[PDB]
Amino acid sequence: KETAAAKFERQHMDSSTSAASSSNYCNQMMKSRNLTKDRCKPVNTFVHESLADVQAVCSQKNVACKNGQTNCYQSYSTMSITDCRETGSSKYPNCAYKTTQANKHIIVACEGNPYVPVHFDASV
Amino acid sequence: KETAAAKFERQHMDSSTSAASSSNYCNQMMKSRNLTKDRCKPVNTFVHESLADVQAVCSQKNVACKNGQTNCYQSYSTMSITDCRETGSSKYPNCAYKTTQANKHIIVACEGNPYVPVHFDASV
Repeated sequence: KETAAAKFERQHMDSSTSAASSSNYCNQMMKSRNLTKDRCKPVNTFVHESLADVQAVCSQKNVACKNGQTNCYQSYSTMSITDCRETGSSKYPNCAYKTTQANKHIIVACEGNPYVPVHFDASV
Repeated sequence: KETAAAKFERQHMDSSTSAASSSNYCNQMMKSRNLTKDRCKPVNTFVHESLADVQAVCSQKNVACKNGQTNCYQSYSTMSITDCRETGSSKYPNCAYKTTQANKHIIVACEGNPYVPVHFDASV
């Protein structure tokens, strides 16, 4: 079992590239980050900034999460991100994803000591 | 009680302006669209395009919703939107919102005949 922080890293962090490298980026990343094992994870965002910069969001703008929790934080600056969403004829175990690159603020829920991201809520 | 389509219009449509008019836009709009009556709605997005253009998204890119439903659609083009999120010392009945303007693709769930938006899923 993963810690919540490590799960966030596995699902949402890609500091190895400044942006999605091709239209196949999501197909590749959803598979290699183990998000297509038991089901096709329907929606998932990757962040192309340093882990330090993403962790730093937990000390930025405190805002509500979509579910009403009060431990969400919005990045002061925009960040390079990639949205991955099931599309076309995606059907487990043949998952297929649309890759959409953007530059947006991210909103994450933070927990723990150290206080780090544990859930990706949205991007603006 | 509202139809799902009318609720979407009340919560998410603002064709009267090309973008949020001030930092107080969300405070004003969340109140006047009756989203602060029983609770402070934590998060809500307004779309500044014509109703026709937003309805048209139901005939655009079919993608998964965050919850795994298959009736979501992503706009081919970006749209002017405003994200409203509770912030600071927001506490019912004294709701307070952060206003964040952006240009992004929208993702909506569609239902019915006519097939129209009934839920705002996310923006990319």
